[PDB]
Amino acid sequence: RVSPDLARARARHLDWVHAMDLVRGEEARRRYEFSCVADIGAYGYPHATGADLDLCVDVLGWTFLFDDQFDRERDALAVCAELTDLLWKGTAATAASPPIVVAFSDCWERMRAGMSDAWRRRTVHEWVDYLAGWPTKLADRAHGAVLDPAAHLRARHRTICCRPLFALAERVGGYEVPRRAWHSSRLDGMRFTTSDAVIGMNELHSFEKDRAQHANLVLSLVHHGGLTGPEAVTRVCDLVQGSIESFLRLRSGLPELGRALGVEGAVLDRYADALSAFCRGYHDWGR
Amino acid sequence: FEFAVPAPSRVSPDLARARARHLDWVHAMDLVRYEFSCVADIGAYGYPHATGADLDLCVDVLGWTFLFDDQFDRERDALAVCAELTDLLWKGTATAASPPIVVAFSDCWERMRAGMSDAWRRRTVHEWVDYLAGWPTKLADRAHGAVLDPAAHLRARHRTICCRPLFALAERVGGYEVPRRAWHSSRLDGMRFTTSDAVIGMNELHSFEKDRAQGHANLVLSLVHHGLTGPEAVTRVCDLVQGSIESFLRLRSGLPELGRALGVEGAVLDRYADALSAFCRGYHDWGRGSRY
Ligand SMILES: CC(C)=CCC/C(C)=C(\F)COP(=O)(O)OP(=O)(O)O
Ligand SMILES: [Cl-]
Ligand SMILES: [Cl-]
Ligand SMILES: [Mg+2]
Repeated sequence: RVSPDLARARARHLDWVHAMDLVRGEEARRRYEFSCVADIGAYGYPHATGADLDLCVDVLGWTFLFDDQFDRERDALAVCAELTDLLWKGTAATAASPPIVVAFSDCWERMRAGMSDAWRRRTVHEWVDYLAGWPTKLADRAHGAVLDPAAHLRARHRTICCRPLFALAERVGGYEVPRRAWHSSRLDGMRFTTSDAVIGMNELHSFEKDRAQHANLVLSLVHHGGLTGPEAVTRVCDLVQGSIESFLRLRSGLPELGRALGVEGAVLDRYADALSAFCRGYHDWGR
Repeated sequence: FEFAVPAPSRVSPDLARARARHLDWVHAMDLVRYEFSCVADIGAYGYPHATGADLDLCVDVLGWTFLFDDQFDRERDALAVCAELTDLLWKGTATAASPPIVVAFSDCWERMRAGMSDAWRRRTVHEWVDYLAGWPTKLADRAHGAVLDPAAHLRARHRTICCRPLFALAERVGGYEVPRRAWHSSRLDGMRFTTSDAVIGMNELHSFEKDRAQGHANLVLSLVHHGLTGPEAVTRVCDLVQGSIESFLRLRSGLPELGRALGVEGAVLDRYADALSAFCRGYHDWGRGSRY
């Protein structure tokens, strides 16, 4: 599925990256439009329309443009610190703030609107835990060692940015998963297995680019597992397929979770639908 | 059950004074309204070179984590405490209205952050807050009552065991900060992770009989349920601990190259590695000797 409001949202988002001074110039605008990053929000949140869809598109595009920064290391680290302070303390973007910070704040003021203090606290923490992965990326690049597969995955569970994007699904879907359910290992496991699937797919999409330039799960498996490329790729495919099977087993336990905790079944089913829609959306967009 | 942790058995020589002071501190903090548990000793095992006020801080922080844990074993109160501590850490601010567990944490944190750089404070704040994040999960899972699968149990434990803030504490009381470019590397993060895995695994074995008797979560029990016989599950957990120690040592053998690649002095990396190993060995020796 794709949101029916994509055409308007795409054109608006291309103006927004220009207005935020993130994508400057005819060549950069064309490159950015060709990348179809301006569309993923409509695949990952296929029921969002209007301003909700704009927020999804802007946030997704922001994460791509943030990622582009690292590929001027002190500048990127300075951004991580300014964003951390904005999230932790509510410090405002200023005229001296770089475009990437101004644009994040523009997204975040919309994303936190209408959400409870509890949701804001857990979502702030997820944003900052995503930011915590980027110093690691820079340090690992400077080190130059091939990460072992498990260490690569621990790092990517931060930089892939799934958990803030799952929080965004609540914000645009119009609900908050009740606290007693959201913190359960059953739902955290659904977040974790969805993230594993998305990471695995992304590692395969990114393989050739990463090898030409960066860390990649396939390369780590070759180096540390003594696997051939084909064998390592099979291992990643098995990770994705096993993560989907695990997600489905957990999802079949949501009625019992609802009964045990006194939580309405509808909100649990809706949240699980959002996680699977994000995964399916990234998969379809990536093809 | 004994494991070949790569650090010698040692205890701080200042344990006697530190223990008696800590019991006075928990009373003055109005936390105990505990001595017999011997929790007041782990700090001298986990930080065997600390003395004086440095050791007191270690003992107080460790004891605080056990007394915080006791809250869960008034759930709305515990969540309100997590929220207040999170805001205190994030915003850089305890007040007269704060409950005793918050006053006591702030008492610890003001000593723990003293003399440390803004960079260290930022990463350590994040570690403290990630630990606070595990307790809503512990309360939710208790209310749910389902047997966690082994991987989910370990993911939850990696927050609540409180190893990462305690590794940061080793820098504070040791007198050094690992340079930023090395601290954030996956090489050192992997040494933190494998140390934590080993401590978790040892604790699951130490606690097995109690957890099963009292019907609480335990990795061995999760493996029986979702996997194994009792003995097979115990062997699996022992293999986890030994594999984590072996992985830590393989990572440690790369510290000279890390130091050369990053322009970081070899001495501070070895000192950090020794602190992680001393913590693991300290927990090993302490846990092997009444709580369980
Ligand atoms: C939204 C999710 C779940 C995943 C996307 C992860 C990102 C930001 C990339 F793979 C960057 O892709 P890109 O084509 O921009 O690669 P380069 O920036 O290296 O050219
Ligand atoms: Cl609730
Ligand atoms: Cl540095
Ligand atoms: Mg890009």
